[PDB]
Amino acid sequence: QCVNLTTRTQLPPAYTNSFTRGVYYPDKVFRSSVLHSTQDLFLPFFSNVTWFHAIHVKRFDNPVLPFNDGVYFASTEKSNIIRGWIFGTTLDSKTQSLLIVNNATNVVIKVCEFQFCNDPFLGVYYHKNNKSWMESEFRVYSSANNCTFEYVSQPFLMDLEGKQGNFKNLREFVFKNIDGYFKIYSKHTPINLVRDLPQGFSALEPLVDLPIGINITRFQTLLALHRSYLTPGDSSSGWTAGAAAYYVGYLQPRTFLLKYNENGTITDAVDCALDPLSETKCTLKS
Amino acid sequence: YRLFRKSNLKPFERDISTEIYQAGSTPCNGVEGFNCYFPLQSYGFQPTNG
Amino acid sequence: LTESNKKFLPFQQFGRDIADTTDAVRDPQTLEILDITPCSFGGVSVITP
Ligand SMILES: C=CC1=C(C)/C(=C/c2[nH]c(/C=C3N=C(/C=C4\NC(=O)C(C)=C4C=C)C(C)=C\3CCC(=O)O)c(CCC(=O)O)c2C)NC1=O
Ligand SMILES: *[C@@H]1O[C@H](CO)[C@@H](O[C@@H]2O[C@H](CO)[C@@H](O)[C@H](O)[C@H]2NC(C)=O)[C@H](O)[C@H]1NC(C)=O
Ligand SMILES: *[C@@H]1O[C@H](CO)[C@@H](O)[C@H](O)[C@H]1NC(C)=O
Ligand SMILES: *[C@@H]1O[C@H](CO)[C@@H](O)[C@H](O)[C@H]1NC(C)=O
Ligand SMILES: *[C@@H]1O[C@H](CO)[C@@H](O)[C@H](O)[C@H]1NC(C)=O
Repeated sequence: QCVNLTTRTQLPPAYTNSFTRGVYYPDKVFRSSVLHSTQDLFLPFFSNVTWFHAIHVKRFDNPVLPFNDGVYFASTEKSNIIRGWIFGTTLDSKTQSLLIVNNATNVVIKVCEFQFCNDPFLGVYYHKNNKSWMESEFRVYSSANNCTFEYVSQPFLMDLEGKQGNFKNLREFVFKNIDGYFKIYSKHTPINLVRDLPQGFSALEPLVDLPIGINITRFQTLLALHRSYLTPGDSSSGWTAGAAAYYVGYLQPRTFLLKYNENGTITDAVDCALDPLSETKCTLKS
Repeated sequence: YRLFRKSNLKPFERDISTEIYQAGSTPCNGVEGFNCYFPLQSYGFQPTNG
Repeated sequence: LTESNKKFLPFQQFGRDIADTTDAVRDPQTLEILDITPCSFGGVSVITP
């Protein structure tokens, strides 16, 4: 049932600076009022991260990206356009590919030999009769066989309705595959910020430990489409896209000095070897 | 069991794929032939076996 | 084992000090946090002719 997208205006890849982002709890041990030195795969401080922006003003971007030793993913949202991820190597039914989708009524995680389309997408439809939206186009894969892992969460619903203004929700994730465990860390935070990554510090909690055993080298995001009477044409052109954005960074094996406060919340961190001053701070544990 | 693979696995990695293994220098276009073996082989377990 | 005010996250079961010994545990029967303080403490000196 898939369909290629045609009315695209191409641009050079945008970039922004990751301002103290990419910190997650390295383990499940409670610590407080302590400076703890740990080495793990972290997003380097002040690093450069690729910025893609879904907008219509039509410019939207869901390329296949490398999964270099784990990925930092972040997005700014107002209407839940970003709903999922695809992870694998060839994404063409020859190997197993991890699919995470939030289709408004069920978060679904599967590891299966999916035959993916050239441009996977979801789609929501404007109703002029009543002020209500619904999800009606599901098109990520054409087939699924030799399916191995499957999880479906509880049923639910969420407001996929179009909002306007300034973005409201920053949703940060860390995705790593260690010895067959696909570890997902995440943090949700309210924001009032329109264009770039907010500056600040927020630690990412573990969320999971999916045993998949999948050799992952590339990934792709999944964007939903607004289709409305204001959008004429066939399925390949008759659409618009809500405004949102996402950022992609890559993790590297780094030593961090992590500050746990009296409540056990990580409130600051130093990326050792970032620069001579950070090395000094690491040496003095302060 | 799998007898031919381009590389070793990672720990707890699963590789259920069944594409043709190119032992030779020539592509095999996913057909069985010389230097183009199937990677999957099986055991013949018999009650009289060692 | 004493009462504590350490607000453990749902995924945390044990707390530790810098020396890595256990500070507190979450009781598996009643979801409360208990501090672990070693009993032995203080010094003893012997004065003798
Ligand atoms: C895609 C996989 C996916 C993950 C990993 C996920 C994690 C996740 N999202 C949550 C909240 C939530 N998650 C969403 C939606 C999203 N949040 C996101 O990061 C994304 C990509 C969406 C989809 C657009 C919303 C709307 C809430 C509730 C926010 C509220 O309280 O209003 C919760 C808390 C559930 C609870 O209340 O107990 C979890 C565990 N949700 C998902 O759909
Ligand atoms: C995981 O997948 C990657 C990509 O398919 C494998 O790396 C490829 O290995 C072949 C071996 O002939 C090379 O020709 C390709 O150039 C490699 N590509 C990349 C991107 O590295 C990798 O070997 C796989 N890992 C395992 C354990 O099977
Ligand atoms: C990486 O970030 C720096 C910021 O200092 C930027 O100048 C550079 O162009 C970025 N990389 C690419 C490939 O653009
Ligand atoms: C720790 O939690 C308490 C809740 O009792 C709160 O009052 C206090 O401000 C918190 N500390 C920090 C640093 O947020
Ligand atoms: C038995 O388990 C329940 C948890 O469902 C707990 O509330 C209860 O305290 C346990 N029993 C005892 C004696 O603690």
